[PDB]
Amino acid sequence: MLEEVLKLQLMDAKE
Amino acid sequence: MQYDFSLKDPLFFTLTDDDLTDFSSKYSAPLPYDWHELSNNSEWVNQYPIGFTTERQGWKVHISSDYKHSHEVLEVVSKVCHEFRVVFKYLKTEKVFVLRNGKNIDRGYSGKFITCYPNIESLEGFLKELERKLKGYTGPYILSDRRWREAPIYLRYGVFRESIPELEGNLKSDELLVSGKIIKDIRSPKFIIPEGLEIPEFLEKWLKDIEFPFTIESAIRFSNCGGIYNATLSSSNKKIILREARPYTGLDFSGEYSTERMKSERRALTILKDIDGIPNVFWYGKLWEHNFLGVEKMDGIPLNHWLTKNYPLYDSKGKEKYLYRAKNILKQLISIVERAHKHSVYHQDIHFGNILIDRSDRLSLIDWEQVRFDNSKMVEQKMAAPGYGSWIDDYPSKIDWYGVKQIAHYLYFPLIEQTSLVLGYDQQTFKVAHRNFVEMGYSDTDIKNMEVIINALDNKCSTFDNLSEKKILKPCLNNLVINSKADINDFASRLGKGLLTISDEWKRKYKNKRIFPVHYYGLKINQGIAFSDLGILLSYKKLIDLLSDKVDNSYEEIKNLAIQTAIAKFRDDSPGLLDGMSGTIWIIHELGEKQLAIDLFRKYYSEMLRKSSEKNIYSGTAGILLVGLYLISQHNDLSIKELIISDMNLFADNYLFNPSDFCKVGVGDTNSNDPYEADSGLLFGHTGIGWLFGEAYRYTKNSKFLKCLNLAIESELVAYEKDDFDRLQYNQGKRLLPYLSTGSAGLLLLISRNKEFLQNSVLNNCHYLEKAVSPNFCVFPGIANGMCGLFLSKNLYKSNINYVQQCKELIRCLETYLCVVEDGFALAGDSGLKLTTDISTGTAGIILTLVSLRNGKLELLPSVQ
Amino acid sequence: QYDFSLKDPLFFTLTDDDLTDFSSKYSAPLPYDWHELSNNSEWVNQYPIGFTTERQGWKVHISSDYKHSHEVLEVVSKVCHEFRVVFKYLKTEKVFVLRNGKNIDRGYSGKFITCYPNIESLEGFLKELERKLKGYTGPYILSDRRWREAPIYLRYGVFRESDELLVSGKIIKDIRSPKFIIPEGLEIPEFLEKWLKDFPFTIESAIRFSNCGGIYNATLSSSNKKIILREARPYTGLDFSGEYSTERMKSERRALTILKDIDGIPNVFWYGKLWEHNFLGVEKMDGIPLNHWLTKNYPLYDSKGKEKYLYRAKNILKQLISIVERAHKHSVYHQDIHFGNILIDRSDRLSLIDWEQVRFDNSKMVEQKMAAPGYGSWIDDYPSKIDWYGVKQIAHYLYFPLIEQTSLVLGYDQQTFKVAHRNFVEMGYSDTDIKNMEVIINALDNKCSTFDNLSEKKILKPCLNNLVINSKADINDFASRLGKGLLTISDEWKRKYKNKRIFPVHYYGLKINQGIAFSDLGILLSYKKLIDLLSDKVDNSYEEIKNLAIQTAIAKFRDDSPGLLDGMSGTIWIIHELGEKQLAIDLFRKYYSEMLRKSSEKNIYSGTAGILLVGLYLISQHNDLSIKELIISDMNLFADNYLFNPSDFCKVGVGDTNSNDPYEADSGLLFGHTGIGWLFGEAYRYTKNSKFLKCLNLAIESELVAYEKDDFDRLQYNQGKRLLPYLSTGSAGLLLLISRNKEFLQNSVLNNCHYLEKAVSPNFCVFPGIANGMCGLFLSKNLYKSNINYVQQCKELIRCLETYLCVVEDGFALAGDSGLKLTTDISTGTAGIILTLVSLRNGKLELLPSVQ
Ligand SMILES: Nc1ncnc2c1ncn2[C@@H]1O[C@H](COP(=O)(O)OP(=O)(O)OP(O)(O)=S)[C@@H](O)[C@H]1O
Ligand SMILES: Nc1ncnc2c1ncn2[C@@H]1O[C@H](COP(=O)(O)OP(=O)(O)OP(O)(O)=S)[C@@H](O)[C@H]1O
Ligand SMILES: [Mg+2]
Ligand SMILES: [Mg+2]
Repeated sequence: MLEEVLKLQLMDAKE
Repeated sequence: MQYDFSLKDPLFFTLTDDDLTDFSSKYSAPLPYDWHELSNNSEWVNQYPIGFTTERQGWKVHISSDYKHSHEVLEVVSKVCHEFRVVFKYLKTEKVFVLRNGKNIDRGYSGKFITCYPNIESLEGFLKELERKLKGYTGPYILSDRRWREAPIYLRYGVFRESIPELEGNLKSDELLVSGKIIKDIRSPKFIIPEGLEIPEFLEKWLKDIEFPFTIESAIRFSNCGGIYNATLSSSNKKIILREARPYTGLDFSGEYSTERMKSERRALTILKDIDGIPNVFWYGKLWEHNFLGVEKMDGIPLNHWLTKNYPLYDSKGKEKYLYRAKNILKQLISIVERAHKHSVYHQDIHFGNILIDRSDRLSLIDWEQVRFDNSKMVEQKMAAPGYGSWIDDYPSKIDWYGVKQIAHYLYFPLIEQTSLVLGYDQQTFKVAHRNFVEMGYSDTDIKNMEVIINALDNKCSTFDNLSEKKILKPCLNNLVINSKADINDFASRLGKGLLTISDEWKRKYKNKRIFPVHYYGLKINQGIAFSDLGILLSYKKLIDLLSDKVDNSYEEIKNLAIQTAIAKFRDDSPGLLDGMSGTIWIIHELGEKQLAIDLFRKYYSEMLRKSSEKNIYSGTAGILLVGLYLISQHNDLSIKELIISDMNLFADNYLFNPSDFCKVGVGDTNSNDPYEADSGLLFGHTGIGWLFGEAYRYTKNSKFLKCLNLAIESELVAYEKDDFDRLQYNQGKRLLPYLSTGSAGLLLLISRNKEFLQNSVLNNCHYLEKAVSPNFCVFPGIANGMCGLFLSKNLYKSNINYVQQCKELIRCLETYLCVVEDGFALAGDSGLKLTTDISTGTAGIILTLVSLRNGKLELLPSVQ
Repeated sequence: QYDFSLKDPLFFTLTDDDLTDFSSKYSAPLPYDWHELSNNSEWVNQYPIGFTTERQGWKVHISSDYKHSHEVLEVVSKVCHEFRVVFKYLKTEKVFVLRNGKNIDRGYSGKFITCYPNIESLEGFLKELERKLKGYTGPYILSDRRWREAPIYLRYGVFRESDELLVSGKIIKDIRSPKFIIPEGLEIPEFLEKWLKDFPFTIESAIRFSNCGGIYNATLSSSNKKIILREARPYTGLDFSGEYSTERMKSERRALTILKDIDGIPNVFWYGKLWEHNFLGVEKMDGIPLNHWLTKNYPLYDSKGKEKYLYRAKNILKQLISIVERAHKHSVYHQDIHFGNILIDRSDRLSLIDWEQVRFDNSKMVEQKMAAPGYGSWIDDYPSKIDWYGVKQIAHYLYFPLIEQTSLVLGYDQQTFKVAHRNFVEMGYSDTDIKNMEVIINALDNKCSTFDNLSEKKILKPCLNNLVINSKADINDFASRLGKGLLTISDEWKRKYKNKRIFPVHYYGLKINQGIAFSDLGILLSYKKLIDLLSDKVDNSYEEIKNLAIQTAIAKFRDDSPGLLDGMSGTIWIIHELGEKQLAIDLFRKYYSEMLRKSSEKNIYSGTAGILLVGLYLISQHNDLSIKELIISDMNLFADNYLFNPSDFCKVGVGDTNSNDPYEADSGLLFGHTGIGWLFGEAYRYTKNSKFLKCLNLAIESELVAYEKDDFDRLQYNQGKRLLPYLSTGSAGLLLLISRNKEFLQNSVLNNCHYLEKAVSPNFCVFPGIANGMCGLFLSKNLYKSNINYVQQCKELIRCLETYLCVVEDGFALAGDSGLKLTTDISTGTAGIILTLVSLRNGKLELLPSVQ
C-alpha cells in the first residue's frame, strides 16, 4: 500500500 | 529564533557551523576535462559542465542508496551524468551521509544522496539510462519525492538555483512560478504538485499510473526512522503502540539501520516475554515496504513528569511520603533490569524518558531500540541522553547499572545533567539532598533506606580514572564556612579566578571568536545583558571593585577590544536591552566610558527608538527609555532630554489608552524556556513597564507615572493565581514559573522597591509572593531563570538586611551547582551540560548577585535612587 | 625559517595553521589539588595549583618507545603525584611520532616527559623513578645522560620563564645540542657528583646526521676498503607504521645480501653492533647524483657539446631498468627511486643506493612512506608498480626535468612530453635518438597503473592543447581565462580558510601580507589591470574585497618592514594604483620620515631604495605636495653615499649562499646593485642631474664584477655554485636595466647586452614565475628593444607558458616556483603572468614604479 503507508507520515502530532 | 548548537566540545557549547573536524571517508567522483567540481556548502559538492547552467525550476532527480554501496553508486551515477550533461551534486563525506540518513533529521530533507538537474529535454533519456544502470542498488524512499519505476530514482518539482535568469527574474529561491503566479515550494514529507503547470507526456503517464491489520487513531512522534503511532489491533480491539522502520534509515556510525535494531528489539522483547513492567510484542510484519512493531501500551506519565508532580519542590506538606514511594520505584527498576541481565539482555539507554510511572506507582521500561545481547566486550554507548550515558567504553552489563545509578540520583536530587560534565557531582548533590531531606522533616529511616540503595548502586558501577578533557572540573566535596566578610571575599575572588581561567581556556581552544563561553540561547549574539561578553566584563569589574583588587593585567585590552567589537557590530535590527544595543551602551556607560556612551546614545536615539517592534523591557522600547532615564538621571546635561521625557509621556498615554495592546494579558500556552517565546514577568511583560514607570516617577514626578505603575500591577496580577496553600505563581499553560524573568521574583522586586509610593492593597501581596519564591530545590542556578533571582527577590529591598547572614544562606545554596577549576569556581547554566560565563545563566549572574547584595541595588536593570 | 606544511592538497599552508589532529591523545590522571594546562600545541603541563618551580634546576627527561608510551606516562604521572613535581608531557601520539622521528634535530629527540623536580626531593624522585621504570626501554637523548639504566635522563637547564642559565652571576645559556654540557659553576649535590664520576673501523668524516644516527664515510682496518656507513640508534627513527631504524637496517642488510651479484647495487661489507648502536658498512661507489649529472649534461641552452645526451640518457635508463628488473626478480622492491638515490660515475655507470625503505612482498598494495615530492605514487599501489612509477618519473626527468608538478596535476608528464619533443627537434638532435628514448619512456608508461583521480586536486587539468594565437582576440581570451581562473582559485581558497589571507601564495610569503611580492592587494591590482586590459567590468564584489583588504592592510602595519616588496612602501603604491590617490599621499606623508629612518636593510626588496622609488613615483605623478623636497634630498644623500662607497650597500663579488630564499639572496634586481641602478635611472629621468647618471654607471660595473662568461658567450651571475639568468637574482634584471636606460648609457655598456640576451634565452626554464623564472626572461628579452610587437610576442609567451599552465574551471592556474602547489602572487604566481601580459601590452615594466 505504498500510498497508504506513506500517508501515515502525514498524520498529526508529528516530529 | 533558531539555534544549531552542538554538544561536541567536552566543556562548552558550540554551533554546528563552527564544527569542522571530519575524519570520515570523503565521497568523490571522477571529473572529466570539460567539467568542474565546486563546493560552497558544508554538506554538498556540486558538479557542473563548463559554462552551462540549468533552469531556475523543474523536475529534479533524487537518488538514494545504502551505506555499503554508496561509494560505488556515485561512480555509476556520475558515469551516467557525464554523457547526459546534467548538473548533479552529492554529499561531502560519510559523516554527512550518516547524519542525512539518520534518525533526528527532518523527513523532507532526508535520504537525498545525489541530486540531479536535467533541464527539460535530457530528462527522458536520463531517467531511462539511470533506470537501466541502477540494477541491484537499493535505497531509502524519499518522502518528499516519488519513486520513478523500481530503481532508487526520485522526482519532485522544485527550485534548482538561486536567481540567475537574465537580470534577477523577480523571483526568490522559495517560490515557484506556475502560469505566471507565485506558489511557494513546500519542503515536507509529501509529494506536492503545483496546480496548472504543464506536465510532459511521459511524466503524465508516470503520474497517472498512481486494509491494515490495525486501526491507527493518532501519532505520537515522528522521525527519519518513521513514526510512533497509537494504534488499536483489529483482531482484539486492544490499544497498542506502533513503531515503523522505513528501509535503510536510522543510520548510525556502527553501520546499522532501524530495520536491524527492530529485529533486535523483537528478539529482546521475546526473550523477556513475561516480566512485570515490560512491553510485549503483539504484532510484527512488513506492510508494503515498511515493517511495523506492535508493543504493549504501558500506561503512565514519564519520570520527569511524575517527579514534577511528586518531588518536594517547596515543602513536605502533602508530599510527606515521597521517599518511600521513590524507594519502591527504584527497587522496581533494579528488579526489572536485573532480571533482564540474567537473560543476557542489556538496555543500553536508561534515562528519565524511558521510565513510566502509573498512578499506583508501577514502573515500566520502554524504548528497547539500542539493545545488546552479548556482554563480552568494552562497548560504546551509541545514542544516550546527556547526563545518563557512561563516561568510558565499558561492558554492556555496567552501562545499564550506570543508568540505574543516575536514575537513583535523579529520584533523590533532580540534577543529573552536570554529572556528564563533572565527575563526582552525584556525591556533591548527595549531601545537599541529605540536608534538604532532614530540613523538611522526613523520617531518618526513609532517608537511610534510600541512601543504602543509592550507595549499593554506586558500588555496582565501574570506577575509572578520568582521562578526558573535562577532568579539570572537580566537585565541591567540602562546604565552605562563611562567618565574616573575608570568607565572602574569598568566595568572590575564587569566582573571579575561575571566570578568567575558563575564559582563557576557551580563548585557547577557539581563537578569532567570542572571548567567553555562553549558553546556547545566546550563542550567536554579542549584544544585550543576558549573553554578551561585555556584561561578563562589567560583572568582573564590579567584582574587582567589591573586594578592592586590581585588574588581571590584560583586562583593559580585553575590554577595549570588546567595546571596539561592539561598535563594529552595532546593528539596528534589534533595539533591545537584554539582547541588543541599549544594554551594550549601558554597559559602556557603567564600564567607565560615560561620555562616549551619551555620545553614541544621542547619535542613534531617534532611529533606534523608531525602528522597534516589541514593548517589553527585554526587546522593546522600554529598554531604550530606561537607558535614557539612567543617562538623564546620572547626567543632567543631555540635549536630548526633552525628547526622552516627551517619549515617556507618549508611552504613558499609550499605556493608559490602549488596553492589552503591549503584550499578552492572560495565561498563555508556551511551555518552553526560550526568551523570545515568553511574554510575562519582569523581562517579558507588564512588570518591565512598571519598572520603567516606577523610576520615571522617581526622577520626573508625575501622576501619570504612578497611574502607569498601578495599571501595571493591576494588569500583571490578572495572570497570577492562588495555589494550594498560599503561593501566587504565573501559569505558562502547563507549568508554574516563580523565576526572575517570567514570574513571581520580578514583580516583588518593584513592589518592594516602590513600596513607599504604592498603596496598601497591593503591598498585601508581598506576603503571598514571598513564600511562592522560596522553594527548597531550584533547578537552575542563574539569576534570570533560577535560584539567584529567587534569592534576590526574597532579600533585596526588604529592609534590616545583614550582608554576612544573607551570604551565609547564599553560598550554602550555591555549593549545589558549583565546580572547581584551578583554585577557583566555575558553573553551568540553565542546562547543566556545559560551562557558561554569561549573566542570565552562568557565573556572571552569581557575581552580579553578590554585587547587588553588597550595594543594595540591582545591576541587571537600572535602579536609579 | 619557514614552517610551511604540505598538508593542503592545493596550496601552501603553515604548520601553525594545522588542526586536523587524528592524533590519539596522551592523558594522565589529575588529582584534586592539581591542574592541567595545555598552552602549546605539543606539550601538556601539570602543576599542583599555585605551586611553582625554581627558575634554574636539574630537569628529568623520560623517554619511551612507541609501544609502551601510554604505560610510561601512567607510571611517571603516578610517581609525580606522590613526590609533588611539576611535570609536562606530549600532547598526542602523532607528535610523539614526529618527536621520535627521523628528520628532527637531536636536541629535540626522545623527550616524552619533562619533569621539573626540586633539589631536596630529587634523590627520592630518581629512586622511585628507577624503581618503577625498571624494565622499560627507550631512546637515548643525546643532550642528556642516562641515570643508571632506566629511561630517566637528566639535564641542567631553564625550567620556566628565556634561555639564560645564570649561575654564580654569569650568563651561560643552555644549548639544545646533541651533547652533554655541564655549565661551569654549579653547586652539584653529592649523589649527582657520584653519578657524574661513574673501533674495528676508522671514521674519516660524516656525511649526514639525523635522528636515526648518522651516515658515515669510513674505512675497514682489516681490508682497507673505503665504505659507506649507516647508524641505527635503538628506538629512534619512528614512522607512522611503528618501525624503527634498527629494523630498516636489518631489511637493508637482507636486501643487499639477496642482491649480491648485481652490479650497481652495493654489497654488505660489515654488519656489527657496537655499544648499543647497529652499524652497517656497505660499499661506497664513486659518482655524483642524478640531479648534478643532469645539470652537467642536459642541454639547458643549446646542443653544442651535448650532442650525445639522448644516447647516454638512453643507456643510463636501460641500466636503471635492468637493475630494477633484476631486483624485482628476487622479490626485492626499492620503494624510493628518485634523483637522489641514483649515482652515475664519469664512465656513465648507474648505481642505486638507499635501500632503507625496501620491501620483499608484492602480493599486497602498500603506501609509499617517505615519498619524494613528484616521485611518489598517487594511490596505494603494488610495490613493483611503485618502483616502475619511480623509474618512469626518472625517465621523464631525464627527458624533461619538470617532475614536481606531476604530483599536483595528473597528466603533466604527457603535457611536457610534447614540449620536450619540440625542444629536442628544435635543438637539432637526431630523429633516431629521440625515437629510441621515447620508445623506452612509452614502454615504462605502460608498466604503471591507471586510476581515477578522486583527490581534491581533481579540478586541475593539464593544458593538453596549444592555443592557436593569431589575433588580439585570442590574447584577450587567454587573459580572460587567466583572470577567471584566478578568482576561482581565490574563492576556493576562501572556502577552506575563513578569517585569513584572501589569496593563496608561495611559502616564502605566507607570513608576508604587504607589498607587491607576496600580498593580496597586489593580486587585486593585477586583476584590476587585467580588467582594464580587457575593457570589461569587475564581476560582483571586487570593490568590497578590495576595500576590506585595504582596511585590513591599514590595520596590519608594522614599522619593521620598510620595503616595497614586503612592507608599507608597496602597500602605499598599490593603494595609489588601486584607485584612491589622496589616501596614499596621506599614508606616505604620515609614515615616510619614520620608515626611511627605521630601516636596517638597504636593498630594493626590503630597503630604502624602494621607499625612494615609491616617493619618486608619487612626486612624479603629483607635482604639488609638501614632502616633495624631502624625497629629492634623501635621494641626493643616498647617491652621495653611493659615490662614497659602492661596496657599503651590497656585496660586490661572487656570492656564497646557494638557496632560493629572498633574504639569503644578495645580488640582482630586487636584491643587489641592479635595482639601485634602476632607482638612479628613474632619478635621472626625473631630476636630470649628472650625479644620478654617474651612480648608475657605477652600479652597472658594480653588478658586472660578479658576471663571468663561458664557452658559449652567455653572461650569467655567479652565485658560487650555480649561474643565475633570472630577473630577481640574475642577468634578466640587468637586461631590463640597460634596456630601460637605453638612451642614457654609453656604447661600452651596450656592448654587454648582446651577450646578456643569449643568457636570458634558454630552451628549458625550471620555473614559470616573473622573478625567478621564465616570465622575467621573456620580459627582459622583449621589453624596450626597438619596436615591441604584440601579437608575435604574446604568441611566443603563450606557447612558452603552456609548459607550466594548469586548467581550473574555465581558466588557467599556475603552480609556483617549486611546482608543488598553486600560487597567485607577483613573484611565483598567476598575477606575475597577468602583469607580464599587461607590461607587454603597455610598454613599461609593472613590477617596479616608473615615470614617463
Ligand atoms: N511500549 C510503550 N508503552 C507506552 N508508551 C510508549 C511505548 N513505547 C513508546 N511509547 C511512547 O513513545 C514515546 C517515545 O518513545 P519511543 O518512540 O519508543 O522512543 P523514541 O522517542 O523513538 O526515542 P527518541 O527520543 O526518538 S531518540 C514515549 O514518550 C512514550 O510515551
Ligand atoms: N652506498 C653509498 N655509496 C655512495 N654514497 C652514498 C651511499 N649511501 C649514501 N651515500 C651518499 O649519501 C647521500 C645520500 O644520503 P642517504 O644516506 O641516502 O641519506 P638518508 O639518511 O639515507 O636519507 P635522506 O637523504 O636523509 S631522506 C648521497 O650524496 C650519497 O653520495
Ligand atoms: Mg525514549
Ligand atoms: Mg636518499
